[PDB]
Amino acid sequence: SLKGKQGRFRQNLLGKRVDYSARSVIVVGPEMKLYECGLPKDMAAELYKP
DNA sequence: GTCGTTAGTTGTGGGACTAAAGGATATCGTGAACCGAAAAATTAGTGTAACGGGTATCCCACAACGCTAG
Repeated sequence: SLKGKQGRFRQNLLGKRVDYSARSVIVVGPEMKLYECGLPKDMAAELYKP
């Protein structure tokens, strides 16, 4: 249980699944700024819920 | 001639092998018979109505005047 990629150290201590996280496909926004990103409304509403 | 030593194999054993998503499975073979355990179902037995004063509360209606004479 303590050994390997799926072991405790490398699966639950050195890297963790986290809250306030999301995932989606990426499209290109050419009219945006270098420090900007476009978040979908549902993703932002779920992430910023508190 | 014989015994311990050193280095170079040689065979054998233990330990590594991106990151992201997802994530459904199927799983044989049979020997008997009696006793004990507890969990469940079935059966057997008892019953009020108004009254006296006296007084606590409720709803429900009404009152809570005006004038004259000795």
